[PDB]
Amino acid sequence: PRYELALILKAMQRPETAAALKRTLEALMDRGAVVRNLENLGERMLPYKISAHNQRHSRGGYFLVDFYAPATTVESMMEHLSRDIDVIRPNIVKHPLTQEVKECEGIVPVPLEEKLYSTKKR
Amino acid sequence: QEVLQLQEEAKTFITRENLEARVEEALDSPKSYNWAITREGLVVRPQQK
Amino acid sequence: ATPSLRGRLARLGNPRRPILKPNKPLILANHVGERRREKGEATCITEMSVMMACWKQN
Amino acid sequence: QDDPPPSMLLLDYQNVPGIHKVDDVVKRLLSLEMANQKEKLKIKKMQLMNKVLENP
Amino acid sequence: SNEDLPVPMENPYKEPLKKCILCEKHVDYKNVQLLSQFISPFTGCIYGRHITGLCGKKQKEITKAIKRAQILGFMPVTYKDPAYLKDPKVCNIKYRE
Amino acid sequence: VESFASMLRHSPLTQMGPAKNKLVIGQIFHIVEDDLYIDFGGKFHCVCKRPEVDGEKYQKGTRVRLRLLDLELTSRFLGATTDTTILEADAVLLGLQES
Amino acid sequence: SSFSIYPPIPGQENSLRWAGKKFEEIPIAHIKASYNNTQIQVVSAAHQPLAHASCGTEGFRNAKKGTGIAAQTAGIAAAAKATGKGVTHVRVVVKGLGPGRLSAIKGLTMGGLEVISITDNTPIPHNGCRPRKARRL
Amino acid sequence: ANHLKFIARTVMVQEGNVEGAYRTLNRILTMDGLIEDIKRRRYYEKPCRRRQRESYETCRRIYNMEMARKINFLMRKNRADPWQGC
RNA sequence: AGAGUUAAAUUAUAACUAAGCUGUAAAAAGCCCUAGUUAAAAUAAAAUAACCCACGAAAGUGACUCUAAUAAUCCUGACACACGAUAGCUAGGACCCAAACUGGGAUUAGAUACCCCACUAUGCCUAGCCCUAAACCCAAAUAGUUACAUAACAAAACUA
Ligand SMILES: [Mg+2]
Ligand SMILES: [Mg+2]
Ligand SMILES: [Mg+2]
Ligand SMILES: [Mg+2]
Ligand SMILES: [Mg+2]
Ligand SMILES: [Mg+2]
Ligand SMILES: [Mg+2]
Ligand SMILES: [Mg+2]
Ligand SMILES: [Mg+2]
Ligand SMILES: [Mg+2]
Ligand SMILES: [Mg+2]
Ligand SMILES: [Mg+2]
Ligand SMILES: [Mg+2]
Ligand SMILES: [Mg+2]
Ligand SMILES: [Mg+2]
Ligand SMILES: [Mg+2]
Ligand SMILES: [Mg+2]
Ligand SMILES: [Mg+2]
Ligand SMILES: [Mg+2]
Ligand SMILES: [Zn+2]
Repeated sequence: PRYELALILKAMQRPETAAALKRTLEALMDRGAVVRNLENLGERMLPYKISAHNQRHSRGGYFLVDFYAPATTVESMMEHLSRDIDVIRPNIVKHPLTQEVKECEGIVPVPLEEKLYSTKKR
Repeated sequence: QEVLQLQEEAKTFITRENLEARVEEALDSPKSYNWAITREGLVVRPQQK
Repeated sequence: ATPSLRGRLARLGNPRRPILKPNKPLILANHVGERRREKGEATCITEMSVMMACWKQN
Repeated sequence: QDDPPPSMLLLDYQNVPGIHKVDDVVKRLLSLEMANQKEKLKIKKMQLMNKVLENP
Repeated sequence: SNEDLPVPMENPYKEPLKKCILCEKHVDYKNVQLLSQFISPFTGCIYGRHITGLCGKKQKEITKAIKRAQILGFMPVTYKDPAYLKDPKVCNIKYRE
Repeated sequence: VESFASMLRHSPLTQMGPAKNKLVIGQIFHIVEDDLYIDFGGKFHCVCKRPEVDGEKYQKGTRVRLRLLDLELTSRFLGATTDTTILEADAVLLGLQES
Repeated sequence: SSFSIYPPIPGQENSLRWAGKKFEEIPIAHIKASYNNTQIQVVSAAHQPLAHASCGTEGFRNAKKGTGIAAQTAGIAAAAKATGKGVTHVRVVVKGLGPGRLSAIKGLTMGGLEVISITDNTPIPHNGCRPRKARRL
Repeated sequence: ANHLKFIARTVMVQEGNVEGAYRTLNRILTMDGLIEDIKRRRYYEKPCRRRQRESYETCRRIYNMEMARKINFLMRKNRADPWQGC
């Protein structure tokens, strides 16, 4: 997976939410995207009140869209999602599953530094 | 191995047809990425609630 | 644990630039310091204010 | 200015067998379409070293 | 021709190296629980190494993750989310004495 | 005749390897009020506190059981050329020579 | 006895009442403690001002009103005017780090008023506006 | 401001004793440096002054740490001496 | 280097409530179109992490996201070429807050200072200049050695 779209949607009923998700996904496929998956993180009360589109929002729905897109297009998508009034806040991140975990082999302990000063007898 | 891997993954992707279905499906199944650790280096998961 | 001393000070070998500029050399002295006597503050001020309110009233 | 075509199927995936039999989608994810800029640079490097040189 | 002389082998007794609680885990900005473990409940501050006790790599990772999750709107900045208060305490700080 | 190498290879201290967490037998050659100065036979004596259970059973010449932590307590400190020897060993007094 | 230092989140079922009210329904005593002065205002949970007392309101003057004695006096005065409007309990919010912090708090206690929670909200910029220059160049 | 009120930097008083509660609070704030930062931000400190302060503080910490370490390492030998008047 | 974004403050601005608020070692002057609480754009700046020691040639760089990207099969080398903190200059835009200047208030023998209040150039953005710093880690670059050997102090001594 290449990009990860973190989507925070206005908290709404079933049909309208499905609607927004649909037109958003379409909007993605239109900029040339291939959508791998859609996940739902549920609706929660937001960490802090978010002001967007002349509305101050308390709650919201959370979604992940993993997808492949040409490098060029991210900006484009962003623009779109900015002017959508049903989106509380967009973000697009290089997918966490592209970066792979190197091995902590342990903690190499650091010896106390030596020869910082001369052998002078005070 | 990589080409065949993606060959398999590709079967699952969302397309113009799968749109309504996969959307209505994902609306039904909340997932959590949440987990905690213990001082021992052990993973603790919430789903046991 | 002690904050690392590696690559911190300016030395002829060291590749990078100084982090710590020690005022006096870091060497453990053979004595410690003398405890700093506590700064005194006014005592009984609460009971005083109570008494002064009592007086102003009566 | 040269043009390393959007479908050109990036350098590491060109010599793996039976690639062209794969469906359009996977072929597209391995295209210079979904690629980085550094991929186009790998390709350009290869093409140039082949055009110009004797022993690539 | 003495066979009782020592052999130039590496140390057999040498212990394994100790590990950050997270050595070969994956820190993800998306999970607010693991992150808010390393935050001060009352303030929302991020604890340092001397507190969390991590390899530099993982202290970095936790930090970057926390910041990202904070601005993307996953996790609150000024306090630990109450929901996560009673989770396991891995940090070495004692406020109440 | 025995080569020094031969002796060293087979000696009980060589057999022990790393001195951490080792069960050792040691003898009390000196006493101060609560302090038992114990020669366990390696190099330095260790010093243990007299336990509350059977306190008077510990006397000069008594034998005891120890858990050895460190053969010699030593560390290097800020701005020093060599380490700092406490001229002791580090041990835990378990009980006395169950027999 | 299980006692949590942490307060009662609103969405929780948690039952604790002071004179029957929820933690949220309790009035709030705002104490602004600044180096030259201390202001106290008791307010409804609905943010309707009940009572106002300050070290200036209390008839001190310039330097004098900085001190902790003055803060205590203002705290007592505030608690009086507030209990006059019948507030039994209060949640303290302390804004600022100054001479009159603790004095004004226990001056609220001394003034016949009950403190349940004590919060510190002190402005802490994560680097906003540059503050004025240091004294003694 | 946009966060929920009363969840942070808040202590509940126990059994009506306010002084101990405030003490707990102040210990919290001091623990997290919040007090030192409140105090330091009253006047602007120019970046080089800051840099200097940080370097000095770290040196100080290194020395204190190391001294406390030699203290606790040497603490055993404070016992009454065996060989007195040898 | 681009483009997009904003958590904590702060402020225009209302709504209640209070007559004071601000300011010092202490006051005065200032402000009461003020103050506390509840609402809030723009602007600017980037707590904690950082007890870390990374990136860049240096200057520099530590809120978030993405795009682009960190010369040389790696000796030295200019007056040639390209950069270069802060301040400063030109033109347009921004202005929360800070603040040379200046005007008030104290202080003082004086006070064209230190302390207090107010406000400006300026700090910010775009484009172009200017080319200096205790631009100092006062330690040239590249390879090495720990041999001989302490002017003093400091960051030990040396070879090519
Ligand atoms: Mg460098
Ligand atoms: Mg000096
Ligand atoms: Mg000067
Ligand atoms: Mg620009
Ligand atoms: Mg804000
Ligand atoms: Mg404006
Ligand atoms: Mg006046
Ligand atoms: Mg910040
Ligand atoms: Mg290079
Ligand atoms: Mg050269
Ligand atoms: Mg310049
Ligand atoms: Mg201009
Ligand atoms: Mg201006
Ligand atoms: Mg000013
Ligand atoms: Mg004047
Ligand atoms: Mg300029
Ligand atoms: Mg410099
Ligand atoms: Mg020079
Ligand atoms: Mg040179
Ligand atoms: Zn690790």
